[PDB]
Amino acid sequence: KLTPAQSKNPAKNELYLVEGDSAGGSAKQGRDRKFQAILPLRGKVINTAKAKMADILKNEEINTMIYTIGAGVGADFSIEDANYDKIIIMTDADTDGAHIQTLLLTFFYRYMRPLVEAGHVYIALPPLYKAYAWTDGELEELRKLQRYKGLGEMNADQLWETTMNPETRTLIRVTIEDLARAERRVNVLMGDKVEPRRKWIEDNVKFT
Amino acid sequence: KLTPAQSKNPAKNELYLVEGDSAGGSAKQGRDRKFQAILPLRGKVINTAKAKMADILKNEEINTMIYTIGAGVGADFSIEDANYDKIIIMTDADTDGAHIQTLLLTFFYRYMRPLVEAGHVYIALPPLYKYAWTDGELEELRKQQRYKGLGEMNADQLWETTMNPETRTLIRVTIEDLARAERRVNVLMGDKVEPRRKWIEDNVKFT
Amino acid sequence: NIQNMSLEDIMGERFGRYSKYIIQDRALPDIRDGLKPVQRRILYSMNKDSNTFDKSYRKSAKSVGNIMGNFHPHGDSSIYDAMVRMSQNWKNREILVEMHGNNGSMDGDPPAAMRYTEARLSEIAGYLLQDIEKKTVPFAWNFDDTEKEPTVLPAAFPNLLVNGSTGISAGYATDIPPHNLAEVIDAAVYMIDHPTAKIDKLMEFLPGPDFPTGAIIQGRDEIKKAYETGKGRVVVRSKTEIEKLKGGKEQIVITEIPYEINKANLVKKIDDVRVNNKVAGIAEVRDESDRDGLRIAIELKKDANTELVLNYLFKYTDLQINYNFNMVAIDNFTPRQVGIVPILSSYIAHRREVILARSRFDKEKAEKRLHIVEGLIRVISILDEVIALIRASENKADAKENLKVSYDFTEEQAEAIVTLQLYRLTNTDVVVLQEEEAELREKIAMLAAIIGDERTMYNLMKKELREVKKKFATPRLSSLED
Amino acid sequence: NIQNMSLEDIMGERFGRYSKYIIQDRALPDIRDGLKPVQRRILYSMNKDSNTFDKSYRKSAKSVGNIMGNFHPHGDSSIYDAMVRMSQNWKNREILVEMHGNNGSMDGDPPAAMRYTEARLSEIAGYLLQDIEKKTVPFAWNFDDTEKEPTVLPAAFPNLLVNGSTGISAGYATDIPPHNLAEVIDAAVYMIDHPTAKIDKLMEFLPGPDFPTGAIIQGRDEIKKAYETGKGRVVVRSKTEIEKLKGGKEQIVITEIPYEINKANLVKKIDDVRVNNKVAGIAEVRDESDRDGLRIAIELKKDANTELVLNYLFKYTDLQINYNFNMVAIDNFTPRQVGIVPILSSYIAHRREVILARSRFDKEKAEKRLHIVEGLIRVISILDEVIALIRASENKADAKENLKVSYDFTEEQAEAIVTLQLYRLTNTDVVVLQEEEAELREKIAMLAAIIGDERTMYNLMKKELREVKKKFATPRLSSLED
DNA sequence: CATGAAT
DNA sequence: AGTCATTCATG
DNA sequence: CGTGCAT
DNA sequence: GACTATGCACG
Ligand SMILES: N[C@@H]1[C@H]2CN(c3nc4c(cc3F)c(=O)c(C(=O)O)cn4-c3ccc(F)cc3F)C[C@@H]12
Ligand SMILES: N[C@@H]1[C@H]2CN(c3nc4c(cc3F)c(=O)c(C(=O)O)cn4-c3ccc(F)cc3F)C[C@@H]12
Ligand SMILES: [Mg+2]
Ligand SMILES: [Mg+2]
Ligand SMILES: [Mg+2]
Ligand SMILES: [Mg+2]
Ligand SMILES: [Mg+2]
Ligand SMILES: [Mg+2]
Repeated sequence: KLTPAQSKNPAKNELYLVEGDSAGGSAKQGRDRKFQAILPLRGKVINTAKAKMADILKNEEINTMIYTIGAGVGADFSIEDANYDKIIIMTDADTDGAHIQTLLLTFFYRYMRPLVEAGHVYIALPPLYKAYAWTDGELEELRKLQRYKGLGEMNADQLWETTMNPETRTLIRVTIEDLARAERRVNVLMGDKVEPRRKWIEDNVKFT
Repeated sequence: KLTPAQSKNPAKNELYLVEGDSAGGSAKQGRDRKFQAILPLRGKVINTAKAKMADILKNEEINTMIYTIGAGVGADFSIEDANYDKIIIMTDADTDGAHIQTLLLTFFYRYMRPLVEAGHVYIALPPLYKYAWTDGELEELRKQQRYKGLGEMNADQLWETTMNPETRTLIRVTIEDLARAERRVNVLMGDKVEPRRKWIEDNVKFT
Repeated sequence: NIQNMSLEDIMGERFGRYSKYIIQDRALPDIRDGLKPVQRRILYSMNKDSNTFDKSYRKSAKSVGNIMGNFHPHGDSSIYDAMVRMSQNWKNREILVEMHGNNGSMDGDPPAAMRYTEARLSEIAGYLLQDIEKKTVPFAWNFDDTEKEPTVLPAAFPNLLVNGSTGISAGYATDIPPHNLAEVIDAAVYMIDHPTAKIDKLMEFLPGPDFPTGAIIQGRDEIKKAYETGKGRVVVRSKTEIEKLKGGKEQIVITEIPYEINKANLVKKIDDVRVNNKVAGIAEVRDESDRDGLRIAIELKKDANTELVLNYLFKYTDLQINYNFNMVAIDNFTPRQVGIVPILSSYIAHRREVILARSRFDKEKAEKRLHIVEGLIRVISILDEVIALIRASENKADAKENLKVSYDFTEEQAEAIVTLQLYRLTNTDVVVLQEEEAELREKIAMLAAIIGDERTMYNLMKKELREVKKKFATPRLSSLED
Repeated sequence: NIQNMSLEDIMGERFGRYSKYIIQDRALPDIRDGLKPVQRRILYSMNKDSNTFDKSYRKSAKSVGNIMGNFHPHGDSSIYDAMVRMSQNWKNREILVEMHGNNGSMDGDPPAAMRYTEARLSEIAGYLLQDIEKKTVPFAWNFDDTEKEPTVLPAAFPNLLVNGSTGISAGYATDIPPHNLAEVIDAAVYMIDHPTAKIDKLMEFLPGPDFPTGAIIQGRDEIKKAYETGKGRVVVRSKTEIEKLKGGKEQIVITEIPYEINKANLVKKIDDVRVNNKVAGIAEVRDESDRDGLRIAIELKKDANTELVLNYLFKYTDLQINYNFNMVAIDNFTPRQVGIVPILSSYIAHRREVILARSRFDKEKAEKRLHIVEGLIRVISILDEVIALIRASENKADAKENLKVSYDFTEEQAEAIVTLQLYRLTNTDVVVLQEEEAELREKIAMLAAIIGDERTMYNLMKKELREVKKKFATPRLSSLED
């Protein structure tokens, strides 16, 4: 599945986790091949906080990530034997992209904490509108209007200029701020038990 | 892939070779399970006159037929221990439908001659108009939906018109002249392109 | 260049987003028309495209592409799967899509691909859309901001109960079984008349679920509980008959099975009992269902305890299952676990909304027209002076201005007078127009009364529900037992 | 009951069917517009649906479903694949479809599924359809008998040669390479003036193929032969350059490769040469092409014979290949091996029919209008008497009779007068109508002349062809060597 | 284990 | 043109 | 082998 | 939403 970077280089090499084979194509074409690898996730990642470690080990998407990351998993995990400096999650700017980011984060938290605690995990911010804009704010100034439904809609030359180019792009760098206040959240949003999740939703989500 | 008939009976059981999974389903639904079995052909069938006998034995469509018909192949072929009394070819009544018949027919000819020679290989005639098969029968029902393929009909529709042994019609392939047929299959299906090109130029009127 | 968010915050703004959407706009039906958003778009697009029960079938792929491009920004395969589902009459008590071709079987073999099938709205589906062109229901912008789409349908019948729904989002799931159209309408009518009606009384009209697959439903109590609270666990059991065969051998024959149960898998699992000899007695298992009948024959050996066997299959196969009510729906943009009462009342409130809207709309047309007709009648009185005035006007605008100012026409009337074709000048019959004026005045009075009087309005809604019942009523398929 | 039939006879009938259809209506292009039937239907459909270069991208699945439901009764995937190809500028010299999103690549990696991509006609495809609304080309019923489709397009440029084709049916096959739009047009313009032109003279205008992929074409002689007989074998060789590197090492860089050659496979096959050490001196192969430039770097070892390596690569890989012209097309319903002259002439014949048809259609609109305008100019002088004459008539038909009988207007003029809106009586301007009359008389004279004089018409063809060249001309990409 | 809209 | 795996709640 | 409309 | 095999002519 993996399209690797030309030269192996832990200090600079980037690993793009892309939501979909089609978008993973736009990424191969759009990328700088020298230090940027592409790895398409085909379908929703397995919730690593709900399934049995048995079935989690037998997951193809999960296995190739441990393999392409090259640090092994669990407690048998050396961050010094990794293959990338930055691991970038790049999903559509839609609700299912949101979900997919959520499912990968809980994996990188429960099974590769060091990677997350070293500020090595990021999340691409694709644009929402096209001059390009992210959010209502930047549209008002551009007025002085195509709405992106997914990475699928961007030509490979736009993809680079807007979200893959280190010089032109924005990344959220994930950081564990409080290990305790963070364990609860993953466990409540992604855990086996429904009742607490349902409540959390009732209390936080504004249906209007 | 094969959908068996309920009971086994080399004397009554029929084998429908449907073009496509989807029509194989309409046919699974429409059939009479007690004696009609279904075997869907996925994709165009391998030209057994053009390709090497090795690539042939290795072809999944071919192998599964040799087995379900169940009498071996070619020179080790015993009509006696076959499973069906009627092998029925059922394709869309479109041009790719005709092609598939062609391909299959030259396989039964080449590798199971005894089966085609005993008049055990039929072709099912699905209707073209909605019921009437011949344009002629058409104008006659207007006195009293142009079907582009099998997938267009419902299961009750399939059975009534083409699968029900009472209400259907079947082109039964008999080999009339052994010599004049061997030549016809070859010009049309064999390696050499020139003769085929010539045959077309002679017989096909591009009006 | 780079921006820090906490794992805490990142997992919030994300799961919040997904959660909200899955609840409002994916898995759960709207309480009023009983549709999830994908089904609404399918019915609305097909209907926009004139693809109705009374016109030729249209290729599925064409319907699906139009839905995808105009309304529902998701996979073509999911849209199609949903379209197909609404056509399967062993999954929907009243099918909304009519599909020519292989749309599947109870054996759960795959529907022909969309390239192979054709479809159209069913006649009843029509009634779900009834009056949509009359500004009766709220519209939003589609994902493209290119076209408006309805947020709910007018629903001339109570689809939520009739067809049911199911039912898995985040924090919530839904299971609502289908019901008999006639029974549901009877309840709604009684409730229009008696808003404060209790469940016990409603149940003389709506005694319980009615599966398209028929069978036996057991547990009046749990039914009452579900209609009351929205949750409940009832038993659904296959319709069975015994058949004596030659030589002391008996044979169990199944003619109806439980909703949402796959026939091929059931039959296999029953045969697994025979192969494993989990229980002694089974001779052979035969699926004998044809294009016009469902028939599973379980032949037993001579001197075999046919009570024990049938009882074992009931417990260890899906010959009998539990069915769990978990009636959740979207009310006022939020998920609600609801019983029969909120459901019927939300429905009634909705029809009221529609009928009022429908009537304001028809009344507005009748008015604009009557207004023009009044002017035309007047104009005939002063034709020559009006032609002279137009003849003296510099242009269309000036002519209208002159009509307003000199003879007191309104803009709307002026515009109608000025865009008359010359030949109209030949007419001088006021009578025919006066007949139209009378017909319109009557129509407006009726319509005005519906809008001004709650009871006149609720009569209308009862009158219409009864027309629907008389037309689409079919008998119960599922038997009830306590 | 059944019906016996010989094997000889059955195989004959059946294969005759597939043969004919595959030849006329699947595998081979029409000699006039250069399209296979699927390509025509994609364009006709997209254009009917207003999906043009100047308007928003429409989601591919919507384009495909409409094509499949109205014109092409085949798999959606085939339709999509064809549509995709027309948009690839490495297979088409002048792309006919513009696609937004992953539409494939020179590495032959798969295009995004039709649910992800958007498309529309290119501006030039516009010119293939120009005048289709003007009754200029023969229409046939579609498989539905619901809609007419065009059997050929009006082709305002010689698409057969410009974009090429390929090409596999029954008994015949086709390979025609792309060509430079200007050159093709220069040739055709010459041939319009000199119908009996020989290949040698044509080749001063059209020296040979121009691949989208560029590169070097070797073989003036075989080109002549191909242009004469439809068959020929030319050589196609990659564009190269040597870069000096530090430490006395050199580097072969490839910047253009041969038509229909998968870049990814080429790079593996070359790297196989190195891995296998089939020729000494290759240090490393790298593909360095990115979104704005193709580039293959073959870094050589220190003391390496860069000629030995370059030559070997050309011979034993696809850095250099043979291209075989096998120009077959459908001409008068039948397949024909053809050179430049039959092609160009067939095109010219087609444009003639198209321009004559166009001109007849516009003339008739202009006469019908001229006739109306003549009556209106008359009506002005008798405005009052006409209004009175209408006021005095009992209805529409009567008003017309009176207009005919009393002022000798024709039916068609009476119809137009009588159906004027009142406000027109304020627009009482004869000079503006006389300008329109004059403009129409002139237009009608020009179109009469086109219709009545072959040379005047051929000049229109040349004039129009030059406008297309001025508008779409681009430089050669492929260089020629003999 | 399935269910049915989603990737 | 069928087929493979995952989410989410639920018993 | 590999091309492009087909199944 | 990618993958898998064929036909057909041709070097
Ligand atoms: N590790 C798992 C990959 C994907 N699997 C399936 N994918 C399906 C589907 C079914 C699958 F088994 C679909 O049914 C589907 C659709 O839209 O209907 C899309 N997809 C789908 C396929 C690829 C992808 F990237 C995203 C998708 F949503 C199998 C192995
Ligand atoms: N024995 C052969 C089966 C089918 N294979 C492929 N089938 C494809 C396709 C590709 C295949 F490998 C297609 O690409 C396709 C289409 O319409 O695009 C249809 N089909 C297709 C699939 C099933 C069928 F019955 C007919 C078809 F044309 C591989 C093995
Ligand atoms: Mg998306
Ligand atoms: Mg067909
Ligand atoms: Mg799917
Ligand atoms: Mg049970
Ligand atoms: Mg395909
Ligand atoms: Mg070579």
